[PDB]
Amino acid sequence: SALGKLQDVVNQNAQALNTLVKQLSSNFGAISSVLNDILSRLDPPEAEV
Amino acid sequence: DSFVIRGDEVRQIAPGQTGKIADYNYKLPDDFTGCVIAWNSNNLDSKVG
Repeated sequence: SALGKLQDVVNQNAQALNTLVKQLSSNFGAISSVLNDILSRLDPPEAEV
Repeated sequence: DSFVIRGDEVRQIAPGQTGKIADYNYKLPDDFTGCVIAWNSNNLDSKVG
């Protein structure tokens, strides 16, 4: 437990990167969280919406 | 631009629209600006035969 100072930095960096990566699987109000499905399921005028 | 089409195809004349006439006859840019004018012509463009 002597090296908590250096472990905290690594933990913070890893956790921030993990949160950034996990933010990709969110709808944000859209129908689907993957844009490949959106582009292959609707016409452009609402695909862009 | 002037032409004559069917009654059900008046909706197809718009940016980002799909259809037989929309794809193979007349296509509008997605960034189209202007106005669209249409009127029925049974008294001029209709024949009993």
